[PDB]
Amino acid sequence: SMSDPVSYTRKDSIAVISMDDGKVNALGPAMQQALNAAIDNADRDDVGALVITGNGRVFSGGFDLKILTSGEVQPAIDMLRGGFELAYRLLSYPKPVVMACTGHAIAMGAFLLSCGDHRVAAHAYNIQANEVAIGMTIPYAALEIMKLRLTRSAYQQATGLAKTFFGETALAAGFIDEIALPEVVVSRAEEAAREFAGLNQHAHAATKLRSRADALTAIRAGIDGIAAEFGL
Amino acid sequence: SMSDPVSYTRKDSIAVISMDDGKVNALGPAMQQALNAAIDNADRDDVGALVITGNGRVFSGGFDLKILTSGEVQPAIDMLRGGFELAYRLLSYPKPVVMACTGHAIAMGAFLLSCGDHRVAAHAYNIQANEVAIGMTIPYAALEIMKLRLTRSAYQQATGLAKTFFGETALAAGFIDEIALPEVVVSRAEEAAREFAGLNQHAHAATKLRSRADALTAIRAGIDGIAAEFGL
Amino acid sequence: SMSDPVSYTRKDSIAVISMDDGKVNALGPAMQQALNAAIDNADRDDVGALVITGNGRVFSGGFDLKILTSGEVQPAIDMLRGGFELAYRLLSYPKPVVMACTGHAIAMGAFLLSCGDHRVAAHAYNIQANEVAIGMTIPYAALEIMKLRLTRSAYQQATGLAKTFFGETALAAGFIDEIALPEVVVSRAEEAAREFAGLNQHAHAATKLRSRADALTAIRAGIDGIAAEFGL
Ligand SMILES: C[C@H](O)CC(=O)SCCNC(=O)CCNC(=O)[C@H](O)C(C)(C)COP(=O)(O)OP(=O)(O)OC[C@H]1O[C@@H](n2cnc3c(N)ncnc32)[C@H](O)[C@@H]1OP(=O)(O)O
Ligand SMILES: C[C@H](O)CC(=O)SCCNC(=O)CCNC(=O)[C@H](O)C(C)(C)COP(=O)(O)OP(=O)(O)OC[C@H]1O[C@@H](n2cnc3c(N)ncnc32)[C@H](O)[C@@H]1OP(=O)(O)O
Ligand SMILES: C[C@H](O)CC(=O)SCCNC(=O)CCNC(=O)[C@H](O)C(C)(C)COP(=O)(O)OP(=O)(O)OC[C@H]1O[C@@H](n2cnc3c(N)ncnc32)[C@H](O)[C@@H]1OP(=O)(O)O
Repeated sequence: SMSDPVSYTRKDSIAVISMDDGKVNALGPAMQQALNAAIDNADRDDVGALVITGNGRVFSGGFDLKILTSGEVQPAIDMLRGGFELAYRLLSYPKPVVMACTGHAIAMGAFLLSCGDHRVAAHAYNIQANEVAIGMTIPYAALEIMKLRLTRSAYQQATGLAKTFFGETALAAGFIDEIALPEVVVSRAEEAAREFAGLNQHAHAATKLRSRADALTAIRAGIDGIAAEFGL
Repeated sequence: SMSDPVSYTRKDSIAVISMDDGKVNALGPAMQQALNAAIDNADRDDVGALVITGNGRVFSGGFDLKILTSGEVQPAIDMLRGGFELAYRLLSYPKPVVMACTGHAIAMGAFLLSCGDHRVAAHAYNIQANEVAIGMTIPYAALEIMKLRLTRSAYQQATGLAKTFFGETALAAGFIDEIALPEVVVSRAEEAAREFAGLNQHAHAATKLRSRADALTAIRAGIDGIAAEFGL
Repeated sequence: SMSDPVSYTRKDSIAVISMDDGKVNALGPAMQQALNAAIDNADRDDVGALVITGNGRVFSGGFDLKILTSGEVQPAIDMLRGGFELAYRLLSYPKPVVMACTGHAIAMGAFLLSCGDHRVAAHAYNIQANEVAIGMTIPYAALEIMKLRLTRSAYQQATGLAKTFFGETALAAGFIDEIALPEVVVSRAEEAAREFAGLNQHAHAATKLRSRADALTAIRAGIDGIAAEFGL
């Protein structure tokens, strides 16, 4: 529900964090707080791997449009910063993170999805940075998140042309790693997480950092300079 | 024709620039001048998007071989510089640029094609940097153009091995973004351009620059140091 | 055989170097020495292109596990250094290098494979950096080798998740360039090498260096600092 938008469930060697705000899983302050608290739970439980899911309608429609279009600049910037901080937290997470993309993933929803080690979606789910289409220049933090995953040509189209990807085109582009039928997206993600929990955790954590260090530093710059994009 | 190699046609929200020198659309001085004048026209008309096409035989066979093999170094270097300047102009263009690859695109023809935001070709059209095959080391400006679009492994083969791509292999590699039947390549490119004209133009222009800044600077270096590759 | 693990055969414009230690072509000191001596032969014979093959069981199972798990640090580090030096030698080789991946390629076997200009494998052959799975953090030299060839998303999974690729997934990822049936892998590699020998050799050598300079420097750093990864 809107006031209780995240659930946390431990299943043996994994933890499953599910977003369902009863709508489109907007990544506002309350959702970010709930997600950070759920990841805190995973930290305390020292789980072997993390699964993050959306609901039956979407993975996430991205940042909360209401806060963005409210005329109040500061809450908007804090929300953006918190969202990209969460992305940074997941990208640098010391356990394997598997995303269960259970519906469309748009804008920050797509950026968030792109922070999983392994991403599972169904063929019919749209993944898109629609920012340019609706009149927003893509923040550097979001650009660097996408740049880490998208092929060179997909990165060009996804950004400048707000291109929509799905299924085989998303897989080819690097917006997802695996396609499954809608009814087994979550199950496949859990199965994958259980497998990755069998990897050596220390080598995994060290290796993923080595494979991402440059992007993490650029994302950090994008987070810290976010206000400056808007002249604040 | 050879003396009148470019046409410019405004269609509602787009402008269509067509190369047809009656042969292989060689990118010599007269062609570059005509293309720059056509883009000047688009600038004055402030169109929503640009389509650039070849003729029924090729997109372009690249730089004019006659000028290259004439024994006169300076016209050769000026032609190269002008060609890569045109590439830079298109890559940084503030409106969406759609390439209608209406036949083969070889060497500078392929480099030029790689400057469109969206590239449409038919399955049978060869796209190739044949430089290494014919005894030329690829200029840095051309390397950086390709590096921005080609997957890591395609970039290796396209350069060092002068590999030819087409259709599905070109799409996979990042030498094109869309495949269409020969008879609708131009129509599909126009349709795409009309769509992209509906994107927010300011966000598009800003975002494409952010997504290309490093490549643009490297291409600029390649242009400015072009003479130095040949010890001049 | 184990004591005579490499053969060198000149065929017209190419040389064929075949690994067969009677087992899994482990890249220990004796194998590295034999390979370097075979490449020395190719240097003296000034061949048009190089083909490197495995045996009927594998391309290579990577570094010699016995030396790695012997409790003696220095032979282990020398072996690693020599292996990555060989990789560097092949990546910077002035003639086209074609890999005939005649079976699985695991860990350094996969890193070695990734040093060919053109890589041919059969659909059933596994290619995997299994380091994270078995408890090793991937060395920087190996990371940079893979980074030069793998798509952005394949690079993430191949490293942090020790993902196994094969056939179409290897081709898509950039772990190979061509798939052939097992019985013609070597023949196809030879045919390709003969073709590449027809490229202009000077332009090939210059162009491949330009297309790899950054990676070569990073690999060199990884080689020279290899001891430092282990605090030596
Ligand atoms: C850099 C940063 O990313 C900056 C930005 O945020 S730029 C803005 C990017 N965000 C968007 O444009 C929003 C994306 N939303 C969507 O694409 C679609 O709504 C969707 C695919 C998620 C859902 O599609 P669809 O099922 O057709 O539902 P749709 O009719 O569009 O809207 C569903 C409801 O959710 C609301 N909603 C949708 N997305 C929302 C969001 N991000 N925040 C708040 N509310 C949202 C709608 O206003 C509508 O509300 P209502 O039922 O109470 O009227
Ligand atoms: C860094 C820079 O890129 C440096 C360089 O330019 S390196 C040189 C790269 N360019 C080339 O090698 C040229 C590429 N050309 C081609 O690949 C092929 O000609 C093509 C695919 C474009 C056309 O193929 P095809 O239809 O078989 O025509 P083909 O017989 O080759 O030649 C067509 C005619 O155009 C000419 N021509 C072809 N390409 C030309 C070019 N770039 N400039 C001038 N003339 C050219 C031919 O000489 C022939 O002329 P003719 O009819 O008057 O004799
Ligand atoms: C950074 C660096 O890469 C650091 C590292 O080396 S980390 C370690 C990475 N290496 C490995 O884990 C080894 C990889 N090996 C394999 O994956 C598999 O053995 C293989 C696919 C190559 C062969 O599989 P399979 O046919 O099932 O044979 P398998 O039963 O595993 O072993 C075959 C035999 O070769 C041995 N062997 C396998 N790989 C070996 C290696 N790299 N070195 C030495 N011996 C090896 C086995 O111990 C066994 O020996 P035996 O017949 O005398 O008992």
